[PDB]
Amino acid sequence: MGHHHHHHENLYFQSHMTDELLERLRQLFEELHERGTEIVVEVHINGERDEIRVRNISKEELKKLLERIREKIEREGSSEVEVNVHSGGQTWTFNEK
Repeated sequence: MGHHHHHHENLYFQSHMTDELLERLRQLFEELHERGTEIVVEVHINGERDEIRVRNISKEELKKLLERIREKIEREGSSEVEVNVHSGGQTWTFNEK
């Protein structure tokens, strides 16, 4: 009968235009990737929030986290923005001053 194992496709590029503060977020994602724990990427803008629980992921997975954050700052573009990274209880809030 058989079964084809998980396929791997290559995202050749990243969002390098907005990706400035986003790469700064990937520094923390790739840093925490050493343990690869429950990394919860939480994005509060105005009155909408977006919570992403990623537990034991790859470097190609976590690039999507900031690549989702770009979409939030595109649609809103508001000063009321909070990116909030959790990892085993440890919290960091990046706000546009």
